[PDB]
Amino acid sequence: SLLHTFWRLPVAVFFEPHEENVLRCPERVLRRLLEDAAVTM
Amino acid sequence: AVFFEPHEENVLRCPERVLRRLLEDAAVTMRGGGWREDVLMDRVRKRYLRQ
Amino acid sequence: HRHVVNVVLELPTEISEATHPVLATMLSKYTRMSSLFNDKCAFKLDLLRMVAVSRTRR
Amino acid sequence: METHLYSDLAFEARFADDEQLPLHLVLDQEVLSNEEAETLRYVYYRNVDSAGRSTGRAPGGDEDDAPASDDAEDAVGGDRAFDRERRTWQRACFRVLPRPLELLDYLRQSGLTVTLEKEQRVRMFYAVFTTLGLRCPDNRLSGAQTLHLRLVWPDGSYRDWEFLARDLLREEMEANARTDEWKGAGVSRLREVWDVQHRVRLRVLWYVNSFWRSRELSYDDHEVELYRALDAYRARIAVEYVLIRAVRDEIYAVLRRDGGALPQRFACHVSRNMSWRVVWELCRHALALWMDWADVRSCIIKALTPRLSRGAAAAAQRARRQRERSAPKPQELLFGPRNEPAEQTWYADVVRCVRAQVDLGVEVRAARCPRTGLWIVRDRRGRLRRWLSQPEVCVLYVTPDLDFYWVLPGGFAVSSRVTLHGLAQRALRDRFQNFEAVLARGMHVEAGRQEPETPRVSGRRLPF
Amino acid sequence: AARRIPHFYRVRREVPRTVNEMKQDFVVTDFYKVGNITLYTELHPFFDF
Amino acid sequence: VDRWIRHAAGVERPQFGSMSERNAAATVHGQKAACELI
Amino acid sequence: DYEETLRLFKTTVTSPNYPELCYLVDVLVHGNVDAFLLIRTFVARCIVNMFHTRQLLVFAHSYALVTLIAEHLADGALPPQLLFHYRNLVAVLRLVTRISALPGLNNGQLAEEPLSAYVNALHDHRLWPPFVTHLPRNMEGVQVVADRQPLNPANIEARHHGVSDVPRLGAMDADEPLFVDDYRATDDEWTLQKVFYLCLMPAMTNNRACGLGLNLKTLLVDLFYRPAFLLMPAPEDSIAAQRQAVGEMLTELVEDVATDAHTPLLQACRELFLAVQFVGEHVKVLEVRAPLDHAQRQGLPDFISRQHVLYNGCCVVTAPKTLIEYSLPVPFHRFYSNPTICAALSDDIKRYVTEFPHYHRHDGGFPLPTAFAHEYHNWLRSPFSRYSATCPNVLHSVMTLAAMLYKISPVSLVLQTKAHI
Amino acid sequence: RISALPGLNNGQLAEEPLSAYVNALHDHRLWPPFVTHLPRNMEGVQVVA
Repeated sequence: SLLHTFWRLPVAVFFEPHEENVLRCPERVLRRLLEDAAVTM
Repeated sequence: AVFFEPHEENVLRCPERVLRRLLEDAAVTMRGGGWREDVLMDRVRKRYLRQ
Repeated sequence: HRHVVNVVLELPTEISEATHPVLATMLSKYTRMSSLFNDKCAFKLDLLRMVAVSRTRR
Repeated sequence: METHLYSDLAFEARFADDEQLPLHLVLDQEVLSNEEAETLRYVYYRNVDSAGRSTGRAPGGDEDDAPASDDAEDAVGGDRAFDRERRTWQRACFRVLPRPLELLDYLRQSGLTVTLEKEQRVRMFYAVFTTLGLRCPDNRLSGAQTLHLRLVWPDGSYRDWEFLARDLLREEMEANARTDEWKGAGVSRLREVWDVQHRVRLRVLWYVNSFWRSRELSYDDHEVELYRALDAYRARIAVEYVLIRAVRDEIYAVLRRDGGALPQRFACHVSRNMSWRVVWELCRHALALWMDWADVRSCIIKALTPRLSRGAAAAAQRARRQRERSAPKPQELLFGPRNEPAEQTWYADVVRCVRAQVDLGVEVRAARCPRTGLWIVRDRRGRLRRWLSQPEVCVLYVTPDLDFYWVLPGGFAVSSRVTLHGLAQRALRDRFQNFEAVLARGMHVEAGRQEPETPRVSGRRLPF
Repeated sequence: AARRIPHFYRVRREVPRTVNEMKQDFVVTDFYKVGNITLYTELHPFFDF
Repeated sequence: VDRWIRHAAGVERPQFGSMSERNAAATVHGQKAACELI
Repeated sequence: DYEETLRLFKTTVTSPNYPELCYLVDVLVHGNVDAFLLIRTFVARCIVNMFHTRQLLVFAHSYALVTLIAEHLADGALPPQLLFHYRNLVAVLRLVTRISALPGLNNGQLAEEPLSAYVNALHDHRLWPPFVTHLPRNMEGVQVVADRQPLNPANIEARHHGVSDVPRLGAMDADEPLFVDDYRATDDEWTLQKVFYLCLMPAMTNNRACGLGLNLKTLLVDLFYRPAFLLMPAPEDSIAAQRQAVGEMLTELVEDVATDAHTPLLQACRELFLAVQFVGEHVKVLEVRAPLDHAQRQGLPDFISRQHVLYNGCCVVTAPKTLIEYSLPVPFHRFYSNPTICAALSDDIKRYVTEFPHYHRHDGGFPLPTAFAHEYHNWLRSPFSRYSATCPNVLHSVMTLAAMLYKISPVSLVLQTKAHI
Repeated sequence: RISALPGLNNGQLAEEPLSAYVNALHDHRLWPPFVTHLPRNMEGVQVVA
């Protein structure tokens, strides 16, 4: 499940509209989406 | 904060291979039915059966 | 007749086709529609509206 | 009135070669909008028989089999089949009256004498007049014959309405100076007719002084001919959807081929502590939702449309010939002329599982960014659209070629091709071949320049 | 839709506030100020651009 | 709370001294000042 | 002077002790006249006994139960002050439809529409009220879309009472067939219904009202399925004998609203059972599609108008306490979308509100479903809800809800300036 | 109704609503001095006996 990266160390960003950030959905929203995908069908 | 950078070699491994088994079992139950041709065809054929 | 009463309509045995003539007329109108016998509620509302419309003073 | 009488006499003129009988038609706001009616350039229509091939191509067989060949150099069959498909359609007469009106009132304002069986008050928002000639091969006529309509705006768009001739001649054949006698006799009845898909109805007229009334054709509607005409219409519709079937089985093949460890081909920052079991589960739930919402207006159909053009095949051969060459020699670079793929227009399928709203046709300009840049997907305005950050989306990317990307959120992608070899060729053209521009009023003579304003015969102004 | 009304509310996300509703939380004396955002969509008295 | 205050004031994010407030587009009234005492 | 009737209306709509059978009887009767003449004495007792035990008025929430009472209970079946209240309410409706149009300047038609149909949208037949009973007589431009395609073919509507047609009962929840009662609604009662569901209700409820949908087909198979209604002459040893006979639901449902000294419980239950044969259908939300009139069609001629209305339903004012097992909540308009009623009715909308507590408002800001959120396609934009939030409970608030519906056509400009307005 | 500001309150800043900041009568930090049922959300308040 866990990815296999290339760099050993992660870095920081500056929140531009140019750098392609990853999603900000910490612990509650992803549980909300999995409950959503469970109850959609 | 904490973010990795988009290299080429970084991949995403299999999700403990049982979910990919679920994708295959979704394919084999997708294969029977769901063409979307037949709904249009029996719609137009019931239209020409009603006229 | 007996089928549409027993498995479709699910009526009690204290009432039969002799004591209720409207149901006896409605057996021949039910049996000509063999389809939708999985549906049981719409037939119950049909019997309910027939026994309601019969018991008027006009 | 203006096109009906003229094209009636014109089909009387040209009746000897191709026995086309006129169908005098009018359309309304149900067919198209007012803006679409104000700038409608010209109309194309096609006669296609009960066997379902054409009226332009060969009677027995064609050089349009050998299903797809999956090539880039020919890429359908070359442009000879494009010339064939141009020769199928015909350019019928055309006239727009963009003003609200009552039709029988308007024929009363002209010289036409109207009498129906019962007064039907028809009131629509504008009027566009069109005549169609369906071609009876012999004197006899087959009921399971079907027609096609094409409405062309100057941007290059098209809309296809198709219907059988059975509903056009159902009630009519069962009951059944020249410009001065035509007004005096006039119309007999008005009849609305839906298409084969019941998405649009339209009204037809019937004049008694037409030369159709004295031809004495014969009409028959055999059920096995109707059975095969829907089967030919089945494959005509199915050319769009079994291509979507061909995309989905390709994904299930390559994922079983790879084994579930798919790589990255798109630039996204990621986060390791974020769970990925939730991400894989939203792949399966959303992938079927794309098939539930499949349509002709999709990215993979827009990927093919530049390839089925006139100068597409020779330019595609010029692309590989520029690549597959030697390195420039030292004698070349000092005295030869200066020798020339920065960004490409990709089309995208954006699906979203949080709200089940899926966007089908999306312009994307994508390019290689520097420093081992995999791929980055900008908009037309450099917006760097940033949907693939979110967990709620999955996106599919196609190229102008048949290369294909299915991208997970976090920019992890599946690189495969598009197989169309199961699709035959003659149904691949007639659905979405890129048709060429034909010169009309206000068009430049030489191929492309600063084009002037549109004609726009509209009702906001006077005609003049 | 008559069955999918509660299907709309299974998802726990909010809907973003539209532009015309954002024209109503301004008092009659500061709607012309620069602190307003939606003035660039107020272009004609007869339409809602 | 910071990203909502700045969208309620209109000011920009934090990007010896500097020319912070760049000059206006046009002026018919000269220069300006108004301070505050709560 | 209409202050006492409007005060009774305010204290009977916002009050949380509305009797639950009121919502049942309107979807039971559908405003059919011969249906209502069967229930005339029952409605008379339901007015007078409930009014004497509780000072609020009955049947104010539905339009069809108001004009039917004010017309066919004029035989002195009620005390005179109650019929004075109903007559004054319908006189308020006629007073506010006197004001909406311009009677000083209306004579003759213009491109098949009346001259009043351009000056104000409240007389125009393209506008449809959110709880429609019959079908309007004027449907020349407007199209009604049920599932995918508009039903401009006129052959997907038919219904018969007395012949007991079971295929409309079996596919009642199927949406492509729908069944009208074949009585076209003429323009005056159409205008009055539009006023009563667009002006007099939301000014007097401050959008506390809501719309629900009663799952009537499932509700009848366990309510009137006792043999005490089946075996009837065309007991009364104790009260508990009748309670055991009619079942527990009608005993707490019709406990005081129809039980008198002269009429028992079971006889009144048979009196309500007398008119089940006008059954109707399930609730189905209808999206109409109407291009504007030829005055307003000058700019943006291809602009269609989305406008969601509801068929065979009930405009309710509080949460019913015991009908929660057979009710489906339908927030569809910006009016009648109150999350208090939907949260007390459903469980998932209550979960949505207890997750986002700020969505408990009333001024239209409650999120509608995305089948209904066409805010730039409706006829009633967000300032109507914003005004109906903070409006006072005065007749002039209903008057300004009428007068905020003057159209912005060029000829409406000409008309409303030629009265120096 | 007069405690909150109904013309302006929507959205949120934390997961508490925007009306929970403008007044003290709309946030769960302030407890009424006679409690019979314990409230729903106690993400900030810790109880002590």
